Amino acid sequence: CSLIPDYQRPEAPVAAAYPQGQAYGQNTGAAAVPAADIGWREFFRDPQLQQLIGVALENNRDLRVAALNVEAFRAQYRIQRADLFPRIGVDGSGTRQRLPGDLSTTGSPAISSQYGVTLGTTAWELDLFGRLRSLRDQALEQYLATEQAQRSAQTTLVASVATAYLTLKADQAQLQLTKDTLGTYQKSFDLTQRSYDVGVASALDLRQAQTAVEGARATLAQYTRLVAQDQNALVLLLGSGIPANLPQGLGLDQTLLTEVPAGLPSDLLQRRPDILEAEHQLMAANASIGAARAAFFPSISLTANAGTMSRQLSGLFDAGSGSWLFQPSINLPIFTAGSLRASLDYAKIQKDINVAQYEKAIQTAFQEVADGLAARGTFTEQLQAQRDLVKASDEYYQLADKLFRTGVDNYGTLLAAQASLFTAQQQLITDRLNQLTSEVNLYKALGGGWNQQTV
Amino acid sequence: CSLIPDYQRPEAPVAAAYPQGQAYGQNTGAAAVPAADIGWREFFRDPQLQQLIGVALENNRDLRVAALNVEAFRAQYRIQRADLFPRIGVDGSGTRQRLPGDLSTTGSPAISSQYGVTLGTTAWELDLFGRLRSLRDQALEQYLATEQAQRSAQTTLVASVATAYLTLKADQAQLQLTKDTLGTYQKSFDLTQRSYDVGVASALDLRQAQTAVEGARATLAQYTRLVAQDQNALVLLLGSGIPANLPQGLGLDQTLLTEVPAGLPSDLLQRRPDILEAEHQLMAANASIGAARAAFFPSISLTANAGTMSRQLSGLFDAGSGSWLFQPSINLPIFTAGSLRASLDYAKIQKDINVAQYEKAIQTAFQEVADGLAARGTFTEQLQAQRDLVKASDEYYQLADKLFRTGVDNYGTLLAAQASLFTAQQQLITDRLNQLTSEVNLYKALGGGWNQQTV
Amino acid sequence: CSLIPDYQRPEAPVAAAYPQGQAYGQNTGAAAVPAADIGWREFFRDPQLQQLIGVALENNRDLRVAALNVEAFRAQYRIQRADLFPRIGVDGSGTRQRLPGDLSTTGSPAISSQYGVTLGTTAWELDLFGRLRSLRDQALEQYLATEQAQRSAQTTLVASVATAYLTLKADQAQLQLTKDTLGTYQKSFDLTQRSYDVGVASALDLRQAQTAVEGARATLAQYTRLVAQDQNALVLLLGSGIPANLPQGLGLDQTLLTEVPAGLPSDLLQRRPDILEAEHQLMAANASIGAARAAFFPSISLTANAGTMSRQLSGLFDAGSGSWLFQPSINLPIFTAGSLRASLDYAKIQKDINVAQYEKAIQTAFQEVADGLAARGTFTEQLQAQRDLVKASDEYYQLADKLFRTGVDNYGTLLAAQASLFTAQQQLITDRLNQLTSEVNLYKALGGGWNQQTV
Ligand SMILES: CCCCCCCCO[C@@H]1O[C@H](CO)[C@@H](O)[C@H](O)[C@H]1O
Ligand SMILES: CCCCCCCCO[C@@H]1O[C@H](CO)[C@@H](O)[C@H](O)[C@H]1O
Ligand SMILES: CCCCCCCCO[C@@H]1O[C@H](CO)[C@@H](O)[C@H](O)[C@H]1O
Ligand SMILES: CCCCCCCCO[C@@H]1O[C@H](CO)[C@@H](O)[C@H](O)[C@H]1O
Ligand SMILES: CCCCCCCCO[C@@H]1O[C@H](CO)[C@@H](O)[C@H](O)[C@H]1O
Ligand SMILES: CCCCCCCCO[C@@H]1O[C@H](CO)[C@@H](O)[C@H](O)[C@H]1O
Repeated sequence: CSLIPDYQRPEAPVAAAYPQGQAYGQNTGAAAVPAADIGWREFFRDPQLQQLIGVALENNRDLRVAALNVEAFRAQYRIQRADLFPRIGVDGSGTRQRLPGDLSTTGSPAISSQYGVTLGTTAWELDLFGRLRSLRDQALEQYLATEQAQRSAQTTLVASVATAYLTLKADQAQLQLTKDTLGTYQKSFDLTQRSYDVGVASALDLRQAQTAVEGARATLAQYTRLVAQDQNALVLLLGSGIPANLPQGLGLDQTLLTEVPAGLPSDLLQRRPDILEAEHQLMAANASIGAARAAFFPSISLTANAGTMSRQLSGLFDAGSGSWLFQPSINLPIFTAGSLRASLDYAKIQKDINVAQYEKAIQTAFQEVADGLAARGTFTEQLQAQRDLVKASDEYYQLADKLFRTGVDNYGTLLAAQASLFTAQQQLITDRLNQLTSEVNLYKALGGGWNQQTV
Repeated sequence: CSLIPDYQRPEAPVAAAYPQGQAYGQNTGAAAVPAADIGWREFFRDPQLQQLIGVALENNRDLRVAALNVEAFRAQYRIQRADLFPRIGVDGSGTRQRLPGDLSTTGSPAISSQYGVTLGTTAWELDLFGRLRSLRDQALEQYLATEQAQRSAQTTLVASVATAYLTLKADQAQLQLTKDTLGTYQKSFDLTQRSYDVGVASALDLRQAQTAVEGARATLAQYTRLVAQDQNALVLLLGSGIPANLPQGLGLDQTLLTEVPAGLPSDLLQRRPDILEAEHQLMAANASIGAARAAFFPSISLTANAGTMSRQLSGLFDAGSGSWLFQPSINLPIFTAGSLRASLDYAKIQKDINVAQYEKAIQTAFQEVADGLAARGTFTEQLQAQRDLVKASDEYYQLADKLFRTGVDNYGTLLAAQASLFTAQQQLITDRLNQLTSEVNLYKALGGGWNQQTV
Repeated sequence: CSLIPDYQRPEAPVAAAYPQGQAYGQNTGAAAVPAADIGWREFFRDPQLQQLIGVALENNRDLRVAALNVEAFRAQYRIQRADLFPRIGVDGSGTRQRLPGDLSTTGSPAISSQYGVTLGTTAWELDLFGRLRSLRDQALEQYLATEQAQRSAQTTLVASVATAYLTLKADQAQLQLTKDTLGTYQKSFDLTQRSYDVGVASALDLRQAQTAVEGARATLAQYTRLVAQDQNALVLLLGSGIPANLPQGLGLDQTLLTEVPAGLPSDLLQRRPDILEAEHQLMAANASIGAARAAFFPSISLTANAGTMSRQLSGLFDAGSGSWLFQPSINLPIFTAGSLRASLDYAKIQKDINVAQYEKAIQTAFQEVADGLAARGTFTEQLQAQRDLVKASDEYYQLADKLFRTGVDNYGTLLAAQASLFTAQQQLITDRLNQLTSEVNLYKALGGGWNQQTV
């Protein structure tokens, strides 16, 4: 039999729909092709990024450990499943003992002997009330949870590799922008030095140009270091070296991702890996509850063997030395100071803990997807405003430069316009990077890229 | 008996008083009503924040798991306490075996049988030297440590909910400030466009106003996203949806907290939950030391039953088939290659580890409270200086605007004054948020809000 | 015998040499004195920092726990090593039972008794196929891994203490710079107030000076708090109070560290502690594999004792009551539904997990050392550019001040120059701190300071 209680999946303690407001667009509703089914080969349009994600999937050591844990829990489940059948082996027993007079069968001190070679099982637990079967089902649910954990680990690895790639590309763009601005500042400083050496353009302008040049140089060194360290982080995430014949990657100013649907919050209960991991852990706790109650009921043991026995060692395997033993045992606990009841309470408490953790996983998934949706709703406006800011700063800088080539305006306003333009372009690169990272993390939260191609 | 060593609480490896310096006010000394006794209903003056903290206490899943762990460790302690009494059950045993001639009692191959149904205990460990009792005391101290951990978890949850609430309110204030500044910039840009279309006010001023407008727009989008995500984080911390009929909350510019006394560092040894958790873990290690030494002394086992026995199955429960078994056993370890000594060394080492962890908990509490006191000592001056900076920036902006409505000054100085005022107000909001968060974290470090009302 | 497989250290899945590029200098190659052998007494030139690192090594509680874990794992290994030898003890057994007629030797209900006091071993497992020896070797490798973990913990503690010291010193430098700039701003504001009260210098300049003063005041309060909290963090890392008679420390503008060689990436396989920890864990998993396969082969048990036995209690220790028991047992598993095979699969999977974790430790070490090398290659240029920026800002500020003491220029340009100089000096202090922290972390990654003096 089985004393495992019925499993009822708890209600999702989240809102029926994703949040709405000044930062959220209209709820799209139920999705035909959910986010978890959109393969990462189609979500990420950059072919070099796709090849890097493949190299990471095949070489990342953390994902390797996450995949091997599934094998380990499968082996543990197979052990627990084997625990049901009798362990049949060959038992070779010998006994030789001296007994005093009052204990020996002859009345005087005597040396008795007894030898046996038998085949059979010792203390086999007949699982009549489903204790070992409940433990086996618990192990099976823990294995399924480990499999879901491996899927979640793959989604996390894909998201992290994409984030590292985009961060390296953004820092390379920043480094190139700093190169260009430093070259412009150095050209301007050389012209101002030529002017200063012939009495024109006071030291003030020369010192101003020198400050600009040195600031650009420091930023150049900083961004060089950042690019090198981003490459290091990408190599670490890949688990292997960067291939030499990578395809041509797409720039930040291009469409890098396919817009992924949000779906309903109920899609997380069936599509997000860690939620299913928590659910399988809950079902494992349920099976453990079953195993714990199986302890109140009678336990049945069987010791059964057949073979040869003799008083002499020379009498072993002789005709007529055959023997067999059949020993059933039934035990029924009557008084366990509170012990079985406390164990059952512990099992119930563990199931409640898994319920709470499953509910919190649902809530965390909801929060992360809602943050991703807020990012999707606001980053378009923020990037458009930053585009317009960079454009207007460029127009202002061009007007100041045209009013400076004519004696109209001075050098300080021109340098201020240059600095504002540089900072605006930096912030534009940063906002692009943040938008892309937010979309990648939303893709990971909705279901990730467990599938390579769209199913 | 009991071989558990005496417990002596280690001296607090911290200073007798909290640090003093340019950032710390005068030490208040011993507090009449300590910080841990001040309820969170009285520490937090915002009624909406109080209702949110209540909803979080009743719905947060992490606190639910922390409370269920106390139940689980209570069940484990009850199991260990039950382990002391004999496990009395009904044993039904059967035996049927064929023996060869030289081993059977008849001289020829014979099939012997034996059946019994008895009531009693098997291998009951008479806890004469306090091994099981020491294990039970270890389980009890671990349960008390779990209870202290639940209290610490509640304090952490209260602090986190308050921090999320204050962060959401501060970002909403930032969003409103950005709305106002963007409206001002748009009005100014429209006036400058009207002027530019009639020959007055050169393109330079128009491009300047456009840059200001676009920057304000980007900041607006950013703060909208931040407010949405802060609401998401608050909802996650609550474990439930935000109620609709919440009371009227207080603004950041109002008195939100009651100033909490610092007390002496010795108050942490009796009022902070995680320190008591570490202390209970240490006492559990002490009881484990007792259980480990109980192994060198003689162990006593008892197998005692009474019931019916027979050679035939039909002879069971017949008159005259009564039987009883009394089997005492005493074992004394003589030679254990180093095994018992190494186990005792392991127990002593575990107690030393718990001592070190208790001392480090004390030190961490001291460091956190000292950081909170430095924040209390410096944030008043910083906020006053920021108030005066915002005031002087407003005066400068008004003077520039009055010198711009008259042809006196130009547009660039006015826009620079506006930008400085906006940044000063942003920094004022940020400093208010940081002061409030520091005070909340100091309240959590001193003892938290385990009590709802002041005891 | 021993069924443990051969151990082959996996190839390092990292590049043969450290990365090269615009941020990396030329690879130095194999180092005569590797980084791990350079003692921290010689790496850190600040004598006060050396004394603080010593106080931390002697008083930090985390390092104390890391050292006690080595003792605990040594005790566990000693237990596993003791498990090989027979446990010889004194067994005192008594038996008194009533048997019915059909089971007693007299044909009628009879009370039989039997007492014995013997010395010997019970169920001693003759480790013929190396199961207990494999478990002992696994425990030994886990102990060696714990020792390597203690070494890694010491390196981490040294790096953290150095980082805290340098951060406190940098924030103190920032606080002094803010003091000086605030004093200058207050002097200028007092002069501007004197001027304004006599009709000279319009309110605009007065409000400008007031804004500067208030900003400097707020920054002063902030840096005071930061210095106090850095001192708190240093005290926490030390595990004890700061000594009063510390030696004279060196300033940030001095040479604080000795340039440490990078060596080859192959040096990490023999010099970095956590990599050796992972390797010892892998060898422990190998020994566990050996123990798991030892289960397929015959197990041998021995129950052997000698002492006195009698039917009466008065017959104990009487002449002629001597007795001895020799009971060998041999078991050979024949049918284990998949159980032994699944356990062996689990052992192999655990060894593969340890292989993957060892490889990932190697990769992480490579990434951290490469980041340190990029920092070493770029921070010199960045600090030189920041030096030149501070110098040019000082020259520009002096020119503006000389053009302001003469009626030439106004107050706004002078204040802007002052603000730029202050920010440049702040960034210089920050860049110095970051360079020093990067070099300290590179020293920790290459091998740390496990040795006090250079070996
Ligand atoms: C011979 C049958 C004796 C059964 C005695 C059961 C003693 C009470 O044990 C009960 O067993 C249940 C399992 O079905 C548990 O779920 C209950 O919580 C527990 O109280
Ligand atoms: C020789 C002892 C005979 C059995 C008497 C043991 C009585 C133990 O009493 C036990 O106390 C616990 C709480 O204290 C309860 O939870 C248990 O239900 C109860 O059995
Ligand atoms: C019959 C009594 C025999 C007792 C032999 C004890 C062997 C030495 O064992 C001792 O036991 C102590 C427990 O009291 C431990 O605390 C000691 O550290 C341990 O060395
Ligand atoms: C058949 C074996 C008879 C017993 C002899 C076993 C001797 C084991 O010697 C053991 O070595 C350990 C360290 O090596 C010590 O810590 C133990 O105190 C010591 O008993
Ligand atoms: C009496 C000897 C019987 C040995 C039967 C071994 C059954 C197969 O067991 C084998 O044992 C090996 C250990 O050497 C393992 O490494 C193998 O993977 C396992 O398949
Ligand atoms: C009374 C039962 C007699 C023994 C028959 C038990 C048959 C169990 O079959 C087992 O199934 C497993 C997978 O399902 C396999 O891995 C095992 O190799 C196999 O032994």
